[PDB]
Amino acid sequence: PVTLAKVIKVLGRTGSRGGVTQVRVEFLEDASRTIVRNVKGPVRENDILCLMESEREA
Amino acid sequence: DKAQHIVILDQEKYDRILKDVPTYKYVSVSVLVDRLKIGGSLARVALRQLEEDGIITPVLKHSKQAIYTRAQ
Amino acid sequence: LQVVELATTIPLDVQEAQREVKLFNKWSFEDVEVKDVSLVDYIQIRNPVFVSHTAGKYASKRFRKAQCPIVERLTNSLMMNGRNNGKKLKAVRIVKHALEIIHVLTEQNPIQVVVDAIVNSGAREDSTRIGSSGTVRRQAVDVSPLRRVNQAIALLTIGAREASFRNIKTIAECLAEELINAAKGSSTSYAIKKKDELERVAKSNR
Amino acid sequence: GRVRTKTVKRASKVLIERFYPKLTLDFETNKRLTSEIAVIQSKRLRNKIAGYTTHLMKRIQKGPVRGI
Amino acid sequence: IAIYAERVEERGLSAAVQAEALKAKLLSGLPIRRAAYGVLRFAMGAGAKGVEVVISGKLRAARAKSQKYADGFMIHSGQPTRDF
Amino acid sequence: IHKIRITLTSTKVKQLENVSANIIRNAAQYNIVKKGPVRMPTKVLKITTRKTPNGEGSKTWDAYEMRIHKRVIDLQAPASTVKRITQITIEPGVDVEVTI
Amino acid sequence: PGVSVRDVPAQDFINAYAQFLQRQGKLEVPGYVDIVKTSAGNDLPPQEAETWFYKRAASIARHIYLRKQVGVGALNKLYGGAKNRGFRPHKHVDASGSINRKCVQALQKIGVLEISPKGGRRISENGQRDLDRIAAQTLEE
Amino acid sequence: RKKKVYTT
Amino acid sequence: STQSVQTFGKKKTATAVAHVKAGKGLIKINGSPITLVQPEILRFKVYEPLTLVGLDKFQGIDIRVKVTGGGHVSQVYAIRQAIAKGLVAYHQKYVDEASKNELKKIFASYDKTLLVADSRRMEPKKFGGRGARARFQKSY
Amino acid sequence: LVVQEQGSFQHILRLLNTNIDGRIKIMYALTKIRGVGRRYANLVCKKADVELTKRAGELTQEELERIVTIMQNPTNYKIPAWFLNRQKDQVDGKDYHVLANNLESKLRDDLERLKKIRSHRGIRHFWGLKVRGQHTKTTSRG
RNA sequence: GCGAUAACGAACGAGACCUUAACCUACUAAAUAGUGCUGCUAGCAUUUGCUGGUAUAGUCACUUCUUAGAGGGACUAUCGAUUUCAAGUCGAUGGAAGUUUGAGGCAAUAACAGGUCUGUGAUGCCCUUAGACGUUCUGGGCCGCACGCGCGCUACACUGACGGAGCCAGCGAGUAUAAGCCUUGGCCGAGAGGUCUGGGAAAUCUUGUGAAACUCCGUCGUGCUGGGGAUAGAGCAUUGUAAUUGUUGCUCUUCAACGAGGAAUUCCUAGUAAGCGCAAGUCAUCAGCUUGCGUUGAUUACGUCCCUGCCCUUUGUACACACCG
Ligand SMILES: [Mg+2]
Ligand SMILES: [Mg+2]
Ligand SMILES: [Mg+2]
Ligand SMILES: [Mg+2]
Ligand SMILES: [Mg+2]
Ligand SMILES: [Mg+2]
Ligand SMILES: [Mg+2]
Ligand SMILES: [Mg+2]
Ligand SMILES: [Mg+2]
Ligand SMILES: [Mg+2]
Ligand SMILES: [Mg+2]
Repeated sequence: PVTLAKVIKVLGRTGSRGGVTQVRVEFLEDASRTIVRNVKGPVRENDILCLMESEREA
Repeated sequence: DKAQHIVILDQEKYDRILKDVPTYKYVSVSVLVDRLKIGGSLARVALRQLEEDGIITPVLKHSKQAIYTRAQ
Repeated sequence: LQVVELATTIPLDVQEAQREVKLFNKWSFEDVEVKDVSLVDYIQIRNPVFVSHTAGKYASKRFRKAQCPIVERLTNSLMMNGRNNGKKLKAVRIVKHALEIIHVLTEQNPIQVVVDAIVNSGAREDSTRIGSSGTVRRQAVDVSPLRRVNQAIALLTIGAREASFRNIKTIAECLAEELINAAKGSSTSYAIKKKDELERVAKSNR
Repeated sequence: GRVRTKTVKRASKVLIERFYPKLTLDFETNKRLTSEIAVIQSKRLRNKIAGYTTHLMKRIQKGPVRGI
Repeated sequence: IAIYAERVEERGLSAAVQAEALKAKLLSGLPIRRAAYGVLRFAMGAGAKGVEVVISGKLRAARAKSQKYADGFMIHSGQPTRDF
Repeated sequence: IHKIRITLTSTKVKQLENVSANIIRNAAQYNIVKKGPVRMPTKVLKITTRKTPNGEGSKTWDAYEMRIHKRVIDLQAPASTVKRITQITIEPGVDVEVTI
Repeated sequence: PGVSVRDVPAQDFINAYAQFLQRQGKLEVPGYVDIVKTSAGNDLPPQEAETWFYKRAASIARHIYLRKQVGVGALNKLYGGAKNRGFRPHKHVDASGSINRKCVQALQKIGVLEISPKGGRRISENGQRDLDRIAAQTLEE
Repeated sequence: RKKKVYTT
Repeated sequence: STQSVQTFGKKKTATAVAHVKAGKGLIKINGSPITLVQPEILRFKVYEPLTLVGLDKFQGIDIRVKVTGGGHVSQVYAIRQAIAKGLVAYHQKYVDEASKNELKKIFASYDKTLLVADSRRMEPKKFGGRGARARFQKSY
Repeated sequence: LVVQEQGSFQHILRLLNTNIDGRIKIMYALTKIRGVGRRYANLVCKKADVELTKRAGELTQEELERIVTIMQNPTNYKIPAWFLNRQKDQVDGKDYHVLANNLESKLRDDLERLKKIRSHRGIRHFWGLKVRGQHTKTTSRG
């Protein structure tokens, strides 16, 4: 029960050391439920990183 | 240390080789050492003889790695 | 398919190579496909090569690493721990033997097994530290597709290095065992133990 | 970075204020023209001035600029 | 070997001559202000773009000090300092 | 006829190339066959010292250089012609050596 | 096509010319071959005691074939390697002069080489004939 | 730093 | 004279000068056949410019390269670059441009270093450290 | 070719009053013998016609006695003088090669022979310091 | 820098500048660079070919590579995005080069009781100046060893050790009647080395500096083992007036800790780090050191103020020798 989420906007660097980035994800199926979530590695727009749990903001 | 790998080939070990090596998917020096408990030098001589005896087919030849397979 | 007769004789295998470019003239990229959508754009197998020994120029821009061939990235990550820096020819020889061992064992495309072990070995959620100047704090965060791949490559070679350290089993067949086992998802393998412990902590931090 | 300096910003807008009819949208032509208009001590500085005059022309062609 | 002696043309632009004149004035007991400003004004009268005189040492005091007497425009960094 | 080698050496390239061109021109308009000039590889005389006169401070080093440029030109001409070419084109900076 | 020595891999060409020179038998082997080390940087004598001199002569012959009037000092530099200095870093040390000079003198009196003008040793009129011959009986397999 | 004393 | 084009390929310091004359499919490195280029594991690096476009292009041409400087790998890359550029320059000068543009298209679409020499060179070492960027370990 | 044997192997060998492991190659078993290094053992084996491809237990008694003969009388079997351990002996001036039990005896006799004359090298040997002129600033911590 | 603006217009510093690296089949030539032809000449198949040698007269040609001077080339160029559509930034495309194109040199306003009078026939003052604190000769010391600390080199191995075999650089330096420079080749010698000749005041000779990692085939087989070669014994030579408290080199023997290293802490963004050697400096000899050079050649960010240092604004001050107040 993994969920896939397309990124549409890189918000900005967060975290204490700036090593984690806020990004705005959009689900591939059911193109709604847009969420703000944090991601560790380097991110451009159009990265399909998958989410283990969806019902949580950041 | 704790290794105590056999380096001298007796007749019981000799026939153990000829009875066990044929039932192998992939034979080489390290697989033979790991599971047949023979030494590395004896493994190298065993491979060089087993090819003359026809049990093992050499897929690829190299000094640091000898990849062989069953001939059956 | 025709054999072209030259004054300088050209071997048969390389004459079969005009039809197709194959890694070490033995393994074909045609039948290889990533069984996961999220790493397709970051594991580069569309451009075939003969030998994994290529040039650099892939350490300049940000996501240029995703365009480097996955096998060349594996042999690059292999050459680690000081005494091996710069020994690319040794790394390529070991990898070349490793593919043969992965082919003779369990009987499938070896580069399919490398790709499967890499897609199956990168952890999807990692627990980053958020300590505020000394205090212990951990938060579970996601991992970008690029980092999932390059952590997969880091863990497979680290596990092969440690399994072949002070062991009669050679590095080429420790890499072969590590790649096949991680390809089949066995928890016995390194980089599956590490991935499980990481994703377990991430489950215990969100 | 490539942030142009004042020695190139003001020299380019002096070029714009003085020889607009002879300029063009081509870098090679602007570069040769400023080689016959100004006495520039170095080729690299000559290229910087011509590259900014070309940039200013593209901006005037996109609309009216303030201060020129 | 043959030696010829030529008078320096631009007295204000030759720092060696100006330095020798300053040395002969400081060694003649002349005040610091008058000696430094005599070459500041001699250089500008000759037409120099710039001039800087620095005198460092101890003068009737146990503690040592340095005094700068600048004038006009002076450049400091890069090749033109090696040229001009 | 006389086979003459002329070696031109100097520290500065502007005067060396001026003398070289002036001599080639005078060996050109006079119909004297010539071979050269051959631009020899320039020599970089490098000395790397420590900046500090004492041994205190950060370890910083100066690296001075003195480039020497060499050209050799081969002429087939009588000695009177060659000597008067040298005296027409005598220059303080550039040194000249003439060898038969 | 005309097969030459340069047209065959070195490793099995040297193993074949060494084998031919051993079975032919006219090359004279000096009496110290069971005692000496190849280089002062080496620590042990060659493990193949009976045939190493023949193999070395085959290598010397092919190397001179592919090059021009190489001396014995150049062969010592060629076959020299890194010495095992204890704690100081490694260094290049030349091979034995006697071993190289004896190999080349024995081959010179068996007829494959000769003293070249302006130093060195050229390959003989028959040295080319029989090296190219060994190459022909080298590449049929 | 030291005072030279003679013996002979 | 005859159909001759002369080119060169370069890597860090290695430079290989290629002479392409009209003849049979002869391809030599310093007078030696390509079947024995060392190191062995990189022999397909110099085999790449030939089998990629197809060896039939070399029926009518003979190539003799002279590679000096650099190291073993830098020399391999210099030879393969000199070969690819020599073949292209021969097609451009003595054959129709359709073949020259096809070769240049396939070569560039496959690997950039085949025709354009890589401009990367070694950075000088600077004092205060044992390397270009590395510095001596600091102690407090 | 691979050959087999039964009952001829001797698991533990005893050479020069030293127990020698029988499954070691002959050259390195003699290298186990103190005073006999790899360089010396390769040559005594080639002078004794003992092919190096045999293990210590593989070796027969006739060869073993021929080896102890070579070790005890080296110069008589064309082993060059410059190759020996103890050349120009102090008392009788002849070339010797001391072995397992003789080695520590004559090393001792050299230490006492030096200390009796009370040389500086003997003094530093007595003190337990580096004796070859070595710096003792950073290594005499044992 | 854009922009906001009681400011406008300027100067230093930054940037420009200079050196170096990457491109030029576009000029100018090159027997101290290279090539193709041509003489003469060798080997193998005999196919006319493939590899060589030779040519300071074949009294040839040329400058692609080599050298260096005159130039050209890049200015974020073109096209998409974001941005006050501004300064800019990110992607592509073209390009040799698109991180200030890469790397450095120079480098402001003041200042420090920072370091050197042990560099100066640079210096004021103090001390000594004939039994000298001057200079020279002989011998010893700077190396001395219960200890604490820093910069490093070898290692703990099989991605490895030996044994054969393969076999590629760049930056430079080099002498004369000296007081001894770089040294090829031939011949002896296990080695180190010895002897006889030749080239070079130097793109010519040392030198293709045939360097090491590196590659191939063998021995070893996870063992403090053939890893490691300390600690030492005996012996042979080299430099030097002189080697003892072992200059260094070579032979045999001796076979130590070390089985990847705690708290802490250093360097590092692309031909970079890391290995790997080579040259120059000191230099009669000695390099585990620096200054450079090239060989093999990566992992990972391309972000932040979490630690540390520094900078700016507001604010308080009984500080101005400025909180070491
Ligand atoms: Mg500046
Ligand atoms: Mg070598
Ligand atoms: Mg070797
Ligand atoms: Mg380095
Ligand atoms: Mg006696
Ligand atoms: Mg810069
Ligand atoms: Mg002083
Ligand atoms: Mg230090
Ligand atoms: Mg080796
Ligand atoms: Mg020092
Ligand atoms: Mg205030």
